[PDB]
Amino acid sequence: SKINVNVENVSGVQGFLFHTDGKSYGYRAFINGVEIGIKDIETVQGFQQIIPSINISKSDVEAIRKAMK
Amino acid sequence: INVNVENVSGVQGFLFHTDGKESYGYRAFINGVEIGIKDIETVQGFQQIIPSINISKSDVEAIRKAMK
Amino acid sequence: INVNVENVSGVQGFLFHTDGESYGYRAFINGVEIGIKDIETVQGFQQIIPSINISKSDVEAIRKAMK
Amino acid sequence: KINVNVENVSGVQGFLFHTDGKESYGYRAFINGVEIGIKDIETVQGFQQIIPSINISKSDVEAIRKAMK
Amino acid sequence: NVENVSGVQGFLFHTDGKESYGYRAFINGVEIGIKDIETVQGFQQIIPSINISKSDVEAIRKAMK
Amino acid sequence: NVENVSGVQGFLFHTDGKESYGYRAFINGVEIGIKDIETVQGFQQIIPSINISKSDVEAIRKAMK
Amino acid sequence: ENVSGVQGFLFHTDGKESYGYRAFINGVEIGIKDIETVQGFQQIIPSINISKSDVEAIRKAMK
Amino acid sequence: KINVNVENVSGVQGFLFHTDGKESYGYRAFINGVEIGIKDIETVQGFQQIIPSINISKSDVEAIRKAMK
Amino acid sequence: SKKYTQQQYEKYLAQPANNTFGLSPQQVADWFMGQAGARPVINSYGVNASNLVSTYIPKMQEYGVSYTLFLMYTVFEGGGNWINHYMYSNGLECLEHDLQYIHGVWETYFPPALSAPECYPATEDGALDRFYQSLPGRTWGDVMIPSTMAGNAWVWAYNYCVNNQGAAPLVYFGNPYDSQIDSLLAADPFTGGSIGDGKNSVGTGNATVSASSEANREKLKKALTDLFNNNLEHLSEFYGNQVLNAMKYGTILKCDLTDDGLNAILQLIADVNLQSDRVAANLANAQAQVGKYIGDGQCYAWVGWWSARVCGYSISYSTGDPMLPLIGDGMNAHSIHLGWDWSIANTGIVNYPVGTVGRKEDLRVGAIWCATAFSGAPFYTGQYGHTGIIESWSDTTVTVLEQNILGSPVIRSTYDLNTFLSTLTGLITF
Repeated sequence: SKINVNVENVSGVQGFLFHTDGKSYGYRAFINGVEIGIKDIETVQGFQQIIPSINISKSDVEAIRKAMK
Repeated sequence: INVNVENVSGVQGFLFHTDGKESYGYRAFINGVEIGIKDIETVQGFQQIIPSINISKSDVEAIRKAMK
Repeated sequence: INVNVENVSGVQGFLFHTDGESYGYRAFINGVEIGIKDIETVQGFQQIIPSINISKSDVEAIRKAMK
Repeated sequence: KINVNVENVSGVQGFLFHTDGKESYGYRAFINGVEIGIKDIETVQGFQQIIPSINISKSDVEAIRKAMK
Repeated sequence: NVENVSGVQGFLFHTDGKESYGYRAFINGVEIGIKDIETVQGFQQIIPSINISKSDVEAIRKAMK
Repeated sequence: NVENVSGVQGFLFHTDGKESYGYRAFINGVEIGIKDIETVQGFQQIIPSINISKSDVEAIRKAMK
Repeated sequence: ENVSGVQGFLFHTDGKESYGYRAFINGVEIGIKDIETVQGFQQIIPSINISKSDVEAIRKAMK
Repeated sequence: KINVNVENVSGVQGFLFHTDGKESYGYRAFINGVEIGIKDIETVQGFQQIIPSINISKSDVEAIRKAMK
Repeated sequence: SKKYTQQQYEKYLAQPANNTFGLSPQQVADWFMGQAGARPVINSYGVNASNLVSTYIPKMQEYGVSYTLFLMYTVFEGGGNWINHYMYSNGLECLEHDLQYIHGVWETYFPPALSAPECYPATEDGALDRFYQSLPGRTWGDVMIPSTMAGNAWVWAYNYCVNNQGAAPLVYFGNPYDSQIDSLLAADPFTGGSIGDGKNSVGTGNATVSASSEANREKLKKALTDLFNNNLEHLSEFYGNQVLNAMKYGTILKCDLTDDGLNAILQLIADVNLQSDRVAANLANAQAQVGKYIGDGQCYAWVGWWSARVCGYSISYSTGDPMLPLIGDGMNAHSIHLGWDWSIANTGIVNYPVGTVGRKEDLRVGAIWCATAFSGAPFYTGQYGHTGIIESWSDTTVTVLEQNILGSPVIRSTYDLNTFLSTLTGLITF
């Protein structure tokens, strides 16, 4: 009737990549409840394949830190 | 027809806004913590990982007690 | 088509009302019973949690099971 | 872009039970390990949308109680 | 906890051979004997109904405990 | 089929070679010997049936314990 | 927590020095002697290629 | 309405990481929260079938270690 | 069990359907609600009881199927629509397909039951095959007899069943004819016949060689991988990329995934993804092969020979010719579009699920056409459908070149355009 496809994750990584397009703290990411700063674009492109890349303004970053801790 | 995937984001919650006369803007619950969104960029960004639902200003007080 | 994400809303429960005396729209959100005042909140929550029908007489019994 | 939920997220684990035989106990249920009695048909039709409705004979009800608790 | 929607984990078991114990089931690690066919048909909608010979029943009890 | 509702974790094992031990199974970390073909056909509906040689059986026991 | 109750993989090498077919079943390393057991387990767990030199490193991670 | 579940039976949670820049550390991987170094291409090709292979620059490796621990 | 006499069973099956027993209005609808029985058909595909059934019954009357006998059979088993088979939008639509199936069975001949899955053939007390052939056309027996295996075994081979019984290798089943007659009386189906029918086809099709089956799960993975790969425009998205690249770590472990069950899933996936210079040179060479046996002598061989002459690859191993990559089914001629994979050379598509449609515009000479499991109207197919090539057509009639029609060879046959398109399940254009 209506087939369901249940997919299981394999990466063992829970989090997201965050940046701004305005006027910037560069590319930063939360990996398994730990905040880390990305230095190169290669790591950004690599992690984008496993975790989502979202946009967070510099003003809102402080509020996200409290919730992700 | 439908496919089911895992929450690889480590974020559990939702975004909430009003379309009525009196508005509190955009606010969201991130891992049981209530936070206020200031810019539209953060709204559009979070909408990709967590759902954006409509909650009236009058009902906000009741949701706070349940989400705590 | 229609890709769904598992355990994202962080909300476990349902919306309940009667079509018969009416108490209005009420909901159980993460084991906590709450009363909905506006139709906008009902339509919003219907997108994340299911909306079921419970008669006024049976409401008392559901409270004991959901606690 | 809207991030659709499955639902699947009712937070209710159990089933509705009744008998079509001679002696009837009406419609009864098990909601999160708690046994309950249903008075109106509206609640039956409502709960049928989230939990399954199965047939249990009056004689077998006693045995199911021990397993469900 | 944190599985399916019926809140029932198990199966229905019977034998079609010579010498029958009727219909029996394992519900949440607890072995129960079914008395009526209505309960069998009802439970078949939520849990699977499999065939187990009378001789093998003893071995399944030790594994399901 | 719904196999997650069965409450049974394991597999059926047999050999097609010269020396045979018949049909045996691992049910919830417990090794059990199947006597009748009815139990084999019944369990095949809930748990998978795989091929293990008599020589390798000893090694699988240590891992499944 | 999973159906079949087996978590692991089958591993072997196509290079010069071979250790045959070996497998990790529920965090326990076991050595396969016959090809019947290999073909049987391939139906439930995946069969991957690991070089003899790298086997030592995988043991520490799988423990 | 039947359901087809694609679940991870491999018992391995992680990813393969390497750099394409000037200074290279070769192929390395994170298997079940344990960091391991791959010596041969055969192991890389084998693991690529069960776990994803992503790009991480040498400069960013230090930050990933803290988050994966 | 055998609660009735041999004469009574014969009289019950001799009943035309047709015959509603004079219980056509409310009385049969009121019984359907209480006997439940019909509980899964009442809940799923929601119908508004007696009043909605009074809108459902004329559809059965339009298809010339007994209102009483259809509702009784719906109570006999349920579910998984209405009777047997797998899936199909609505209850009224779901009912029409079931009636369309009976049309492709009540006139088509199928060899009688006497048990086949799980050993031991039932020793008869010859008369069953004589009785099935004795029955003329659109009778209740012509619908029941080929479908119900357990019924025929307890009526025509009762002596064997009582002496045995019996678990998995022997007789485990009961008598569905007893259960049907007991519930039908709860109308007189024996006395009605004696105090119908007196009226006027034989089945077509076979199955290809098929090296099947070792791993069905491998076919299920590709079908889902290609489904998302073809629908990559919606993802291109973080969650969408995770759904597209979901197939890497295995395995989709399904114990009950049978050959019939896999095909149903594979055809469900197909109906979602779906919605001349090369032919012209070999066409002159193919027309000379008419009247001659090309296979094998089967429908797949003539299709295989024609495809190998145009594209390069064949279907039947006897044509041989290199084989096409088998991605599904396989065994049946419904369909070859639907397995084989013609992306390797050139494909048409035009997959027609359950009901209907036909599509006269999607012809294109000379495409490989597939016919439904049970036609019945032009070819009278059974289990595995029919296949051939289109030669020419008019807005009235269609000329086709096909092989195994009641024993081959390659014959040029003209059929009604509307009647032929009704039989169609899919086309493959070059």
